[PDB]
Amino acid sequence: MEGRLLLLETPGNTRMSLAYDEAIYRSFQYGDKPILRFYRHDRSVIIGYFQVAEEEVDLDYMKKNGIMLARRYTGGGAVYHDLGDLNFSVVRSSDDMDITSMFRTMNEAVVNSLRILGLDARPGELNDVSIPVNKKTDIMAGEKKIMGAAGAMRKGAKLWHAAMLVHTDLDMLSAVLKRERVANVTDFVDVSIDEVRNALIRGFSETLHIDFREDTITEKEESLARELFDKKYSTEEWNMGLLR
Repeated sequence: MEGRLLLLETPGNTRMSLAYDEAIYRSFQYGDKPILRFYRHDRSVIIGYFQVAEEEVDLDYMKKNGIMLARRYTGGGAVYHDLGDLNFSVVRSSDDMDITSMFRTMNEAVVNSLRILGLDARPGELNDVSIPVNKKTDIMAGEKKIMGAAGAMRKGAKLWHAAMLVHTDLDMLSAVLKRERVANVTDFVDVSIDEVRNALIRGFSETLHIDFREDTITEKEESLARELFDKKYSTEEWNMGLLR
């Protein structure tokens, strides 16, 4: 089976990057080719859909440090991204609403990918959605979280997306989110972000049985993305939850 590998990123605009994920997920039709997207953001805090920003992040210190606030479409908690974090998202056809198995399946593909790099990791084991590390959506190199993920599901389609800490600033990450339990892939093995990407293309290909081939977004996906940015992701009402 053939998939679309999208190397699509706007690191200088996190809000547009998130628009892209929502656009690709929302224009997907059951039966389409599965999509693996790789991207980075520059200094950004991304809060979950249901989160109150001021409760989750130090907004004053974000301004001061030129950190972008963005709200994403999925749930889950707040995360700091910079160019040392590799993001990737998967949108595929879905026959069920089994979100637990989606995470488990994607986590397996991650674990297999990291093995290629010589890094031993496992999905966390705890069901407690509010803890910093060791959740079933986290990937743990032993005691250290090296990756988090969130997901959404609807009739016909499912979205999973992750941020892996490759060479992120772990001190800013802790300061922004209002440290001892996170680590970088490079804390373990000497790899570049491109070697990590390549390991993940291979691990997801082998694990999911998909031949991912480089592709670009369609005009329909683009246009939806631009529309979502224009009407939603670029606004303060969306990002900060302001009413009017």
